[PDB]
Amino acid sequence: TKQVSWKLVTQYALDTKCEDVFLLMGMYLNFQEAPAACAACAAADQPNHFNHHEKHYYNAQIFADSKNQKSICQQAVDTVAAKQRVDSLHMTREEMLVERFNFLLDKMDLIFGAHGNAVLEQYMAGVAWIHCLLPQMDTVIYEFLKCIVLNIPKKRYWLFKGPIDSGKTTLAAALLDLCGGKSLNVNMPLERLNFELGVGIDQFMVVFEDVKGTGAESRDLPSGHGISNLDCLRDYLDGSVKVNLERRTQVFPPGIVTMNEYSVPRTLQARFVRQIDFRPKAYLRKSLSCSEYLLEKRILQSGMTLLLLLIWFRPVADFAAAIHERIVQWKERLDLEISMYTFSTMKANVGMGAPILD
Amino acid sequence: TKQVSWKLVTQYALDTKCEDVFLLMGMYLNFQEAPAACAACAAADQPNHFNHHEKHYYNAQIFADSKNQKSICQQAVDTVAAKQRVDSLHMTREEMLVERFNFLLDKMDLIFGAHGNAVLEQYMAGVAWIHCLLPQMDTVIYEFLKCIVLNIPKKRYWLFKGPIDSGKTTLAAALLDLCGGKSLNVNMPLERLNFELGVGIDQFMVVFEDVKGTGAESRDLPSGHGISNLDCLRDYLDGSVKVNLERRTQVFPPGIVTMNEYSVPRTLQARFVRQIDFRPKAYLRKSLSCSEYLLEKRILQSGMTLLLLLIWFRPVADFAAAIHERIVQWKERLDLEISMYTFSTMKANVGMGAPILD
Amino acid sequence: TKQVSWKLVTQYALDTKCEDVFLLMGMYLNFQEAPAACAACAAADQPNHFNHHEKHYYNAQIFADSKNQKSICQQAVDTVAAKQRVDSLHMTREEMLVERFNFLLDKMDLIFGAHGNAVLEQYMAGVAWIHCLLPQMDTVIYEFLKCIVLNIPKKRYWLFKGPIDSGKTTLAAALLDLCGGKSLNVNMPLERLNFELGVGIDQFMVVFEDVKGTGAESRDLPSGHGISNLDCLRDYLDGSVKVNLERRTQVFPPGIVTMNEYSVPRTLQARFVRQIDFRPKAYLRKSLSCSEYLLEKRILQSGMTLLLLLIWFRPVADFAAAIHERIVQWKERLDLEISMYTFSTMKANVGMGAPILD
Amino acid sequence: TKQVSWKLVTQYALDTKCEDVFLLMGMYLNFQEAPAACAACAAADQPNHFNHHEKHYYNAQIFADSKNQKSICQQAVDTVAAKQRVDSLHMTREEMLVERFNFLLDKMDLIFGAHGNAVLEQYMAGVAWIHCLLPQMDTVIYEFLKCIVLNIPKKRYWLFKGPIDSGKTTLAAALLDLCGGKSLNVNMPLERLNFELGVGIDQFMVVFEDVKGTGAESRDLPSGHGISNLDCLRDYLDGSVKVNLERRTQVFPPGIVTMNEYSVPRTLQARFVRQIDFRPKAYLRKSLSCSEYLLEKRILQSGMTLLLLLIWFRPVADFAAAIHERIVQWKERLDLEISMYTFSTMKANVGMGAPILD
Amino acid sequence: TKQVSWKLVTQYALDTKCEDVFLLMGMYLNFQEAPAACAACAAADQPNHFNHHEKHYYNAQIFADSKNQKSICQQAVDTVAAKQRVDSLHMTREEMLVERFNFLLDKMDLIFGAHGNAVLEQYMAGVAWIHCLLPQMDTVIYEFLKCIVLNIPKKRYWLFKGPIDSGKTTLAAALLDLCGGKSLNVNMPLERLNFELGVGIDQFMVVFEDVKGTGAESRDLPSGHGISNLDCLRDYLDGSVKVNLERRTQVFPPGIVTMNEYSVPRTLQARFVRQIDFRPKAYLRKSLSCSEYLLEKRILQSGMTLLLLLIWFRPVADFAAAIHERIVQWKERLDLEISMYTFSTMKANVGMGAPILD
Ligand SMILES: [Zn+2]
Ligand SMILES: [Zn+2]
Ligand SMILES: [Zn+2]
Ligand SMILES: [Zn+2]
Ligand SMILES: [Zn+2]
Repeated sequence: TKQVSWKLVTQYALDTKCEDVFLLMGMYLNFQEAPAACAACAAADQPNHFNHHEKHYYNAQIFADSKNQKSICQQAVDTVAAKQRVDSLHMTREEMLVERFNFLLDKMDLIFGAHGNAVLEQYMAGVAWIHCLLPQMDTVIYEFLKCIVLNIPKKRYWLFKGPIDSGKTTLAAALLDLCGGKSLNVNMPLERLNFELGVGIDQFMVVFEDVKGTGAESRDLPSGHGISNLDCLRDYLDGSVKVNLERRTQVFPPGIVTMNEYSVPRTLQARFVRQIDFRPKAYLRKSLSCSEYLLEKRILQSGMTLLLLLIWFRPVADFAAAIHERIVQWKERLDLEISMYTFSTMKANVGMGAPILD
Repeated sequence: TKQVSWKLVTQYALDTKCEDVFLLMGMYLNFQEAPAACAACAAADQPNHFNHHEKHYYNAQIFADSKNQKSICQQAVDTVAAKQRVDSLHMTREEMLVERFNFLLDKMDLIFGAHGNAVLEQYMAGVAWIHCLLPQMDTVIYEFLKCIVLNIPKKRYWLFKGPIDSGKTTLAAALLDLCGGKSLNVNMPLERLNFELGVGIDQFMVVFEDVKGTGAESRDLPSGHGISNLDCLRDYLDGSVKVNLERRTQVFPPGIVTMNEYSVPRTLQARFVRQIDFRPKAYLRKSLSCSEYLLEKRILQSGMTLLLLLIWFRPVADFAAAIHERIVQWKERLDLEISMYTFSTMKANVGMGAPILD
Repeated sequence: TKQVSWKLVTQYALDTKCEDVFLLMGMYLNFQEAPAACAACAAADQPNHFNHHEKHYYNAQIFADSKNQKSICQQAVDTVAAKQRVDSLHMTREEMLVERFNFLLDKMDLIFGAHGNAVLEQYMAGVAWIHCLLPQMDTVIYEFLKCIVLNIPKKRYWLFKGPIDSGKTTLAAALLDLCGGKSLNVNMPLERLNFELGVGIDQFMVVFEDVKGTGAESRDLPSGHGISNLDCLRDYLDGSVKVNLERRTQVFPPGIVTMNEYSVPRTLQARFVRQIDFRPKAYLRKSLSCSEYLLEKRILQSGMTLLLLLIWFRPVADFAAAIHERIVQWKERLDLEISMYTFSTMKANVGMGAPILD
Repeated sequence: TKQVSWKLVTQYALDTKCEDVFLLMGMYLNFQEAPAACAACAAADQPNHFNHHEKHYYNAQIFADSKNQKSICQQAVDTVAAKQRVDSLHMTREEMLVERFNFLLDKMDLIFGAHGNAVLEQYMAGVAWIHCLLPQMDTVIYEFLKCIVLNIPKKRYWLFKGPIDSGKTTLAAALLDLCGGKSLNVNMPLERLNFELGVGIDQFMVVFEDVKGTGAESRDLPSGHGISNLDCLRDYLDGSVKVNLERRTQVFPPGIVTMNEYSVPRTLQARFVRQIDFRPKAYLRKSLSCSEYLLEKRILQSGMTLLLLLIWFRPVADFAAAIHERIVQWKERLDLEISMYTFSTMKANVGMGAPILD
Repeated sequence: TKQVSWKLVTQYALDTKCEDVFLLMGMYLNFQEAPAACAACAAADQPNHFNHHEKHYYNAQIFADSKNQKSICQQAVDTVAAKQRVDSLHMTREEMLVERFNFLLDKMDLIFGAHGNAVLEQYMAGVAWIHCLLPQMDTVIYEFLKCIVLNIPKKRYWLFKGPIDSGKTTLAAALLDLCGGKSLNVNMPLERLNFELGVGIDQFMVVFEDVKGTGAESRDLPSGHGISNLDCLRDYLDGSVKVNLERRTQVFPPGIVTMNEYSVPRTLQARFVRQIDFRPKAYLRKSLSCSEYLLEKRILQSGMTLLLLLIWFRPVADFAAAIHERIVQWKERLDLEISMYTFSTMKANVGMGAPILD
C-alpha cells in the first residue's frame, strides 16, 4: 500500500507555523479533493489552503486513507515547536520582530487585496485615532519596539495607568499583536500563579493585563492579588537572569503592565523604565462613537493598524533591511489612498469628536 | 483478512457530526445486519440510521470483526473536531447560523413528517405563547440573531433579568438551542472557574444561566459568586481580544446572562448592550397550566419553536439565501395548519389565560 | 528502507549536553541540508551546529524521513541524564568544576573570537567593578569555589545579606553561573516546598534567592515564608546526610542564601559558615550608570566575568591541571588588551563613580 | 541483527542491587569500549564497573545499538524490586542484616584498600569519639541491632532525646546506615503523612528524625505536627499488625525517633522500649573541633564506623556465621593499625577535648 | 524462539492467590534453576516455592529469557482479581469462610510441621489466655462467625469498647485474621474518607480500628473525626443496600468497630447488634508479662490461635463438611500435646497472673 509522507505534512505545518494538531489534521484533509474543481482555490481567500493545495493533493489523498492521522500531525506540530526552541536560542530579537512583521504584512496583503473584504481607509482612520491618543505616537510605538528588541535588564517594562475607556487596554493589546506574544492574568492567588507565568515560554513579549490592587473600594476599583504578585516577581520583570518556568529555564519575556489608578508600591514602581498615564478624552470617545467600523472590525486593537501607522510616518530606513521591499510596496499603496493633507483632516475630525471619514 | 475502511467510518461521523466515540461505535455496529430485513430502516424514524445503513452495511460487518474498534472511532471523532477547528476559523458566523438552522430543519422534517410523533399545532401554540412573552417578539429574536452573527465587541451580551417563572430561563434556553452553544455556571469560586469558562471552546454562543449576587437574603434570593466572577471577566464578555481558554486562544463566545433581581454593579452593567426585564404575567402562567402539552413536550425551551416563530412572521428574504427553499416548503406547511386569523385567536386565548388550542 | 542511527543522535546530544527533547529534534533536523551550501556553517557562530553538521548530515537526512523522531530524541536525552547520574556518583567535585570551567571557556572562545560579537574590554571593565564590590574579591571568589568543591558538612553555606541594589543578587547569580546550578524560591508555603527543593537534583550548587522574613513591614521589607522554611531544612543545609528529594536520595547541594536585612533566628544563623554584608556604595551605582554596556550585556551576573577575574588575578597553579593550557592561552589574550596599570586605572574610575572605560 | 540479552542486563542490576533505571543505563553504556584499553578498569576504584566490564562488554556494545534501552533497564530494575519483595517475605531479619553488613564490608574493602583514598586511623578515631558518646557504647549498638533483628511488637522503638549538637542526630543516622533504611519527616500535616509513611515500604528500619512538639517557643524550640502525628500512629510504631502503606500491606519497620526536649504525652512515651537522653559534653565538641577530618569525611554518621566499632570490641562469635571470615580479616587489619593501648590513648584524648590523633 | 506459557504463569498465581505483580515476578524467576540441586526445595519451608518448582521449571527458564515479564505477570494478577470478582458474586459466605479456613490450616500444617519453627504449646497457651479474656469465649468467637457469614442487615456490626491494654484491639485483629479482610482508619476528614472506604472492595469483613470522638480531652482521650464519620455511614454499616465504593457497587462488608470510652450518639449506637466492653484485668497483663513468647511471636493477634481455640472446644459438626477431614487431623494433633486437664491448668495459671507454661 501507498505510504503518506510525514515529512511533507511537517513541511506544511512549518510553512504555516501550525501549533494545533486538530487544525493541521482538518486543513490537510481539505487538500484531498482535486485542485482543478476546488471552490476554495477558486475563491483565493485562505492562503494556508490555496498556496498549498496543489503541492499537497496526492499526499492528502494518501493521508485520508491513513489509520495513524493524529500521530502524523503530532510529529508535524512537534517539529514546529522544535523550530521555535531553536529560534528562541539562535535568532536575534530583530529577526524575531521581522518574522512577526512579515506575518502581519501577509495578512495585510490578503485582507486589503483582490480577494479581501477589509477597507484600507477604515484602518487609516484607526491610525488617525491612535495617533491622537498620545503626543508623538509614532515615536512612542517606535521607542516601545526598541525597548522590546533590545530587552535591556531592568529597562524592559512599561506601565500603562488609567481608568477604563482611557485607551490603555486597546494600545497594550495593539502593541502585543504588533510584537506577538501573550496576555497574562496575575489577579489569582500565588498557588495558581506559576502555571500562568508558564504562558510566557518562548514568547517575544507579554502583557500583564488589568492588574488589581487592594483598598481602592472607596474609589470603586475592584480588589485583587495582581499588584502584590508582581511586587514578588522582580526576577521575572528585571530579566537579569533566567527563571524556571513551568507548564523551561529562560529570561522571562519583556512587556507591559496595565492597571487602573491604584497605589503602586515604591519597590514595584522601580521595575518600570516608563509610565504612560491615560486619561479620558471626550473627543476620542465621541469620534469613536461616530466611526463604529473601528469597534465592529476590531481596528484599534490590531497590530496591522500600528504597522500601517509606522509605514505612514516612518521612512524605509526605520525598518530592518529584510522587509524594505514590502514597506516600499505598502508606502505606494497608502499614497494612493491618503495624503498628508487628508491624514491631517482625519486627525482634525478626531479632535472635533466628529466621524473620522467624511 | 478483510480490512475496515477507517475513511468510511470517518465519513459517517462527519455526515452525522458525531462527537461521541461510544455513540459512534454503537451506531456503526447497528449497521452490521442486512438492510433488507432491518426493522429500524422499515420504521424510518432515525435518519442517522436509515439514511446510512445501506452505504455502511459491508464495512460495518468488517467493523464487527475488528480488534481495534475504539481506535477507528477515536480517529473518526478527532476528524469531526478537526473540521470544527477549521470551520471556527474559516466559516463566517452567518454560515455557522445556516448550519445550525439546517440541523433544526432536519429534526423538524422528521418529528412533523410521516414517521414522526410531534403535533405541529402544539408547537404553533408554543409560538403564540412565546409571541405573548414580550412586545415585538419576532423582532426581539431577529435582533438577537443579528447581535450574535455580527459579534460586535462590547455589544455582544444581553442581560435577562427577573424573578423565577417570569420566562427568562425558558427564552434564554430557546435562544441557545436556536443558535447552538453551551450554558455555563459561574456561581462556583474563581479556582474552578477557568475549566467552566473552557466549556465555551468553538461554541457559537453561551448562556451564563442563573448568575447569583450577594446580600439579597432579605428578598429570599440565594447567595453566590456569579455576579462578582462576571465583573472580573470584562475580556471574556467584551470580545475585543482573544482569551486563553483551558479544558485554545480565541474570542470568548457572545451570548446572554440570566439572573434574578440582584443589584448589578455599574462596571458589570456597562458590559450589556441590552437588558430585558421579565415580570410575572398571571395570564401566561394560567394559559400554560391549561396547555400542558407545552411543558410535557418541552416546546417553550425549543429552538424549533423559535425557528417556527421566525418562519411564521418573517418573509423568505429575512433568511440567508442558502436556506430559501426549506423556508418556502415550511411556510407552505404552516399555511395548511394555521392562518393569521387562527394565530391571532391563539394569542387572544393566551391573553385570557385560556387553553391555547380550542 | 534506510535506518536512522539512534546511537549517532545520542552522541550529538552527549557532545552538546542536550537535556531538551524539542531542542535536540530542531538542531538535528537543521543538519539535513548539504554542508557545502550551509550558510550557518559559513557564518561559524553556533558551534553546536558548525562542529557537528558534516558528521551528522547523512543521518539527519534519514532522520528527516523518520516516523519516530520524538522517540529517537527521548532516548538520546535519557542517555544524557543517565550520564549525569553516573557522573554525580563517580566524578570528584573538582572534575565537576573543571567540566563547568571548560563549558564557560568554550562560550568565551566563541563570543570573543573571530565570529563573536562580545567586547573583551567591556567584560574586563565588569571584572574591575566586581573587584571593587568587596575587599580581596579574587580571594572571596576563590574561597567560595573551595567551600563548594570541598562540600564540608555544616560549612557549605554562605549568607549574602543587604538591601536592594547592594550587589548581593548580582554576585550570587554570577557565582551560580561560574559553578553551574539552580536558583530556588522558598517564599512559598511548606506544602509546595518539596517540589521546589526537588530542583536541586544532581545540581553542583544552589542559590536560595531573596529569602523573606516576617514583621519587617515597618522597614518596608515584604513578608514571606522563606526564613521559617529554611530554619526547618537543617538537614538540607547541613549536608551531613542524604535527603529524599522529589520531582532521588542524595546530599542536598551546597550554596548561597541571599536576603534583605531581616532578623535571622539563632538556629538558622548557625547554618552559615560565612556571612557577607552588602551595603550600598554610591560610587559603584554611579560608575555602573556611566557604563551601561554592563547592564545591557548582562556582564555583572556572568560566570565568564568571574572566570576572567580569576584568570586575571591568579596564576596557572591556582587552576586544576586539566585546564592549564586554556588558562595560559586566556592569560596571553588578556595581556594583549589590558595591563596591571590600565586595570588599576579602571578600578580608580569605579572608585570615582566615572565611566570605567576612558 | 544482533539481539541484546535482557537477562544479562538484569543480572548486572541484580549483582549491583540497581534500583535506578537511569543509573543502570549509564553504567551499562560505560561497558561498551574495549576492557583492554579501559582507564576505569586500570584505576580499579569503582567495583560496579571493573568487576563487570569484561562479562558485559559484548552485550553493552549491542545495547549501545538498541532502540529500546529504557525498556531493557526498566525490566532489569523491576526484577531487583521483585527480588526485594521475595526477600522481604522469605528472608529472616538476621539474613537481612548479614546482607547489609556484606554491603558495608564491600565499601570498606574498597575505600581502605590499594585503590582507596580513606584513612583507617581516621575512622578508628571516629570509633573512639562514638565510644565516648555514651557508656557501654558497643553494648548500646549491639542491643539496638538485637531489638531491630528480633522486631518484637511494642518493643521495637527507641527514643533519642536531647538538644542540638548533643550527638542524637549523628548516632541515629549512623545506626540507620549500619542497618539500612530510610529517615522520615512527620512534621507535615496528616493530609500529606500517608505518602511519607509510604517511604517505609520493604525498609529494614526507619528514623523519624527531629520530630517537633508544640508550645515550646518559650524554650526556643520550634513548633511542628510531629509529636501529635506519632501519637496517632500506635499501629505503625507497635508493629503488632500489618498496616496498609501507600506510595503494600506489611508490618511498619522498627526504628528510632529523635527529638529535642519537648513534652512527650504518656500515650506516646509508652511506645518506646528505651529512651536515651543526649546532653552536651564540652570535651566531645572540643575534640571534634580539633579532629576536623571527622566532620569533613562524614565519619561520625557512617555505618562503617559503627561496624568498625563492633569489629574492634566484639569477638567473631558475636557476628552471624556467614560473615565470620570477613570479620577475621578485618580484625587482623585493625590489629596492624591500632592496639588496645593506643585505642585507650585516643579515648583519653577525646576526654581531654584534644585532637584524637597525636 | 521458545514461547513462555502465560496460562501456566496465571495458574501459579491462581494456585497461590498472588495479587502482587512484583512478588509473582520474583517467585517465578526463582523456579529457573534445576529442582534437583535446589536448596529451597531441599529445605521444604516455603510451599509456594517447593510445591510448584518442578511443574514450573521449564516455563520459568523461558520466562527468564522474556522481554515482556511484567506484562505476563500483570495478566496473571488480573486473572486472580477476575476470579475474586466471580467468587464475590457466586460463592456463598460459608464457602468464603471455608476458603479462609483452608488458607490458615495450610500455614498451620507448615509452621507446626517437620520443616516449621513454631511451638504448638505456645499457641495453645495463647488459646488459654484468649479463653480468659471474656466468658464463653468459644461461643463469642462462634457467634461472631455466624453474624459475619449470615450478614444480616442492621445486625452485622459489633462494637468493642474499652481503654488501651484491655484486649479489644488484639481480639478484633485476631477475628479479622480468622475471617480475612481489612482494617480501616476513619479518623481522617470526610474529603479523604471515600478512598479509605474503598479498601473494603471484595473484602469478607472490615475493622474500623481505634475510632475517636471529640471533647474527651478531660479523660486524656485524643480527638478525631471517626465517631462523626461513622454516624454518617448508616448505609455502609446497615448493609441493607449496595453502596458505590471508589478506589464497585456492592454491600459494604460487615465487621467490628473498636474504640476507647467515648460517648456514642444514640443514632450510631443503634447500628450495633452487640457491644462488648473490655476492662483491664491485672492477671491477664501479668500472665502475658510472664509469657513473653505470646508478644514476641504475635500469637494473640493470630487467626490461627482462634482457629486452634475453635478446634479445641468445638466438635467436628460445628465446622463446614468440606473441612471435616482437616479438623479431625488437627484434633488428633492437639490431643497429643494437651489434655482438658492440662488446658484447665493453663487457664488457672492465667487467672493467677503466672507463666502459662510450667
Ligand atoms: Zn483548493
Ligand atoms: Zn437499518
Ligand atoms: Zn551547517
Ligand atoms: Zn572498564
Ligand atoms: Zn526449588
